Amino acid sequence: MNAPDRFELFLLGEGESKLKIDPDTKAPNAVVITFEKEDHTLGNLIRAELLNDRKVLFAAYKVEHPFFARFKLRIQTTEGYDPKDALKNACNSIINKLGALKTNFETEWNL
Amino acid sequence: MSEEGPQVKIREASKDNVDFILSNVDLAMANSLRRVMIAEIPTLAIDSVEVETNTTVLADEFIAHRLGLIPLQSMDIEQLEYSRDCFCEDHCDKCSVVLTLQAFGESESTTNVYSKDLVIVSNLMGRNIGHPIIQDKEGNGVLICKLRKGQELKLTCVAKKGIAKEHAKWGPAAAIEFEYDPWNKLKHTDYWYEQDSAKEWPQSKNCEYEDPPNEGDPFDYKAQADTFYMNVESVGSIPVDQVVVRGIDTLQKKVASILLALTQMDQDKV
Amino acid sequence: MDQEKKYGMSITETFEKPQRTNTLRMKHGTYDKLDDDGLIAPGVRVSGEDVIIGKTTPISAYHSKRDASTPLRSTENGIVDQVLVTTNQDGLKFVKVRVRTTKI
Amino acid sequence: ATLKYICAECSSKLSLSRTDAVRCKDCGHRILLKARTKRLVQFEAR
Amino acid sequence: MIVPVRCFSCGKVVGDKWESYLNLLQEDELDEGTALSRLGLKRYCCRRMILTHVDLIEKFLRYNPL
Amino acid sequence: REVALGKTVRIRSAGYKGQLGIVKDVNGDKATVELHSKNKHITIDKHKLTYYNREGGEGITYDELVNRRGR
Ligand SMILES: [Zn+2]
Ligand SMILES: [Zn+2]
Ligand SMILES: [Zn+2]
Repeated sequence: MNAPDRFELFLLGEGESKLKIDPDTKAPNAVVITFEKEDHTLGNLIRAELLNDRKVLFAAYKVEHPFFARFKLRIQTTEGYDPKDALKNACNSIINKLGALKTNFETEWNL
Repeated sequence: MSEEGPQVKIREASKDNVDFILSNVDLAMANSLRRVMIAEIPTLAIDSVEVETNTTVLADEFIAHRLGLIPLQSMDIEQLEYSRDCFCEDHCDKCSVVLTLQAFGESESTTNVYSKDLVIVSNLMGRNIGHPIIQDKEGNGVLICKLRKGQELKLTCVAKKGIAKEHAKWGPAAAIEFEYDPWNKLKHTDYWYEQDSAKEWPQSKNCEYEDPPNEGDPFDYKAQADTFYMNVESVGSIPVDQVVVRGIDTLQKKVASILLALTQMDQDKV
Repeated sequence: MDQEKKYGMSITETFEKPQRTNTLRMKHGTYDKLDDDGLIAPGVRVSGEDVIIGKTTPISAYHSKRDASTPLRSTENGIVDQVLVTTNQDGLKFVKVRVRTTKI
Repeated sequence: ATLKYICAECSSKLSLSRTDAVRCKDCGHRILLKARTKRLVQFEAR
Repeated sequence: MIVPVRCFSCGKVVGDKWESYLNLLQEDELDEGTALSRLGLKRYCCRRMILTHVDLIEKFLRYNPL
Repeated sequence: REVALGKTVRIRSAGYKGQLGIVKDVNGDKATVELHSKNKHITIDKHKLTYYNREGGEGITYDELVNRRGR
């Protein structure tokens, strides 16, 4: 029997980390970030928010195989702008938008 | 009116369904919210079943699966710890809920076994969890098994927290309707037709909330998807408004966890 | 399905739990799941080549009997649900065991 | 000696010895079913 | 054998509507479609759960138990 | 010699907490314990898993070595 366990797609094991950034030598100021145990849920949001930025020249993500719950995100930013700063800004904007949406939904449901 | 970002407009409210319109939001956020509400909300459900006596005509695995598919109340699921994160040996009152079901056949006619026959034996400590969800008018619940005279069914279950990703039995939402752009103004799809497109394709019920397209007008290439109509139906374990709130909270928690991991690794590497 | 064969007159196989000392040429599978009568009670999970029916037959010092048990199939596993014991036409022992498994 | 058997016709609980050929007592049926085990049986609903 | 607890496609709980469906079909005297609509099933995924379900449990219960 | 042989055990912690199985083969520190509901074999440390009675009763840790018995 070769059925993978159902908790391996959302639980971090041993020896691996949630994030892993490796520099990209193909283009300047480009990095590749690997996410473990998530796929197709926050990657699209991160890519969209990075594309919304004006100092990001490239933002894409892909899933190598549906068997493994992981995806790689590649960000290329303009000179002088660290890609990690762009990722942090996108995450903060997503957090603010989600909080505003939750507050608005609660206010609407209250009446 | 809290912040200039996403906006909501509830069209209908009910204990089982909610209809609302999302505005000033992008497609990615709406899709992520839908996916999270589908398979990210924690819920309480029966995980392990111990069968003491089974004289019925149903296999033990059959009854175990049927019991695992029975919805359970998960209003206070945030006060229950995960089984893997608990320091106990197998289970305890702070991480699991124990339910016992006993049934016997005395009457000559068939004796049905319902979800209302489940009895909670563990201490809930005031938490509003573990009660089977009953929505039938007769107040019977989900039919588990049918017994005749001389047959007995005695068994014990334990309920554990989980998410729909691990197993479909933990899903709190039944079906979520997602639709945007009732008219083909964005040209996001090509309509298959034989002689006519408008005549052959029925109009959606959301076409009345948007202005009809004007004939002889240039295609608006600067327009994007910003208005979404969503309908959420709940199984019964969690109310629809709480389902949406928990979905938003889970998405926020995932983003915050990503940010925390990034900050921690930046500190460690520097 | 398992049966007892009457070789000659007194050389008849018996259904019992074998031991590593008295019996000879035992199978590699485990024998703890067996009972005194040599048949496993229903409701016990089995897997691999575990022995479900325990039968021994005399050869003709010590070691007057050898193992003749029938192990479970190596590639199959499940839970025994019903065990049937009866007598055949001549009057010896007749044992049938059923294993139930679910295939998702 | 302590093994429990159930008749396949009248469902009568009975116990038999090794020298006692298998058969029921409340009726003439010669087919018996082994009783369910008393061990721990646990199933996962997942 | 017995009615499923939840709909296979979406996940709506349809295991508590078998008795109501039978009662509506046997004395309320209306066709299957209107009874299904009255029960609360609007999508054909849920309708097929009890519209094409065979209750073989009675046949098994017909045999004398232990 | 080894106490953990043919005795029903319950898996503690990890992703199989609360599962019931019987240990079949034990070698070194890792112990191969089968699963009842699942048709698979998982190898875990003998100390981590608790020990139960075959018929049924209270569960104990790996202190069976001191007791040199079951239950
Ligand atoms: Zn606990
Ligand atoms: Zn009888
Ligand atoms: Zn459905």
